[PDB]
Amino acid sequence: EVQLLESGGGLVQPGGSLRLSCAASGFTFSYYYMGWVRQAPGKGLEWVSGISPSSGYTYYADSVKGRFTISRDNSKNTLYLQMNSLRAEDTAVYYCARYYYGYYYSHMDYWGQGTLVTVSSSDIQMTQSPSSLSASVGDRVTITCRASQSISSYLNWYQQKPGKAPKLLIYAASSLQSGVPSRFSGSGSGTDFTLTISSLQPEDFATYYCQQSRSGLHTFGQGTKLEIK
Amino acid sequence: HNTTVFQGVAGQSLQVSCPYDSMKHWGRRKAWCRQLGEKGPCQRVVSTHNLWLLSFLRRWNGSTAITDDTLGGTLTITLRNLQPHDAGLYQCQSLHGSEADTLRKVLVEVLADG
Repeated sequence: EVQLLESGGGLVQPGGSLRLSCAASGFTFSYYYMGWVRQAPGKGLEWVSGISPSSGYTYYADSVKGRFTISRDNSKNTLYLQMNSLRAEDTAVYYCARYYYGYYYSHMDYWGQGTLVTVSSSDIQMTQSPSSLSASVGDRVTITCRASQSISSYLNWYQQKPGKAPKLLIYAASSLQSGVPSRFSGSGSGTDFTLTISSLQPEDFATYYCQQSRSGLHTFGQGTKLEIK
Repeated sequence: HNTTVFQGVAGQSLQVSCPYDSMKHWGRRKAWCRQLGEKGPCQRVVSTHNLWLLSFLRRWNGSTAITDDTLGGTLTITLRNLQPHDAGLYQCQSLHGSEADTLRKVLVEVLADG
């Protein structure tokens, strides 16, 4: 089976340096694109960086460009993320994720459980209209997601239970990921997309994010809290 | 039926060859689709000529060209001017009626000028 084991987190003073390591096993590491996604404590997901199998293409976010350095060693099946000049803005829980075949138009199907980093003492935006939504068991919930520009039909939906790594539900606008139950469904094209759950379940109460996948910066959405009414 | 990796420098033409049995796939058209996930879809990028007798004629579609040799049994795919957004999993398909058989899984890698 696939395992994404992360390490290298802890406390650090402002201006310090850390080196996050993500050991991988179960898949041909030299085939897939890799990427980092951090989540601030009590906030939404933020796409950090990404890398190519041959390490020739390195994509960084604007907030972490110049200070972070993503790298990989296919001979040891490990993904690295050198973090320098650590400001107080970088305090988040970093997640290790692997891309399905490709980078553009692709999706993060496998995630690591995450490591905590605490700093102690073609740009498209994604906006989800329902920030806080409350529904009961068996209701019909429909979360939306608007893009800044045309992103075709390459959008992903992720489910993140409180205290665990996010899991992939819908990819490529409307495709159901293997293992996801048939209750989830997606739709939309261009700039307006919707995530629909037919009948909710006790395990469906979590946070849902939408991620665009047309440019080199696969930015996430602001998030949608879905709990009991 | 595992995957075969085809890597090419970005900016140059990548040639992906898909051999097949010329006797088994006689009278069958060929297609080149892009697989976006484990559950599909394999969106058809380009297919051979509508008439199987003219499979040698190149059929262009964007930056992807396809040509087939029905006698020698060789399907040649050409990704003219490689781009980083062309990387991913693809399929060589042999079309017969309503069904479609997979000839070879292809993983396109893009190298930044190695």
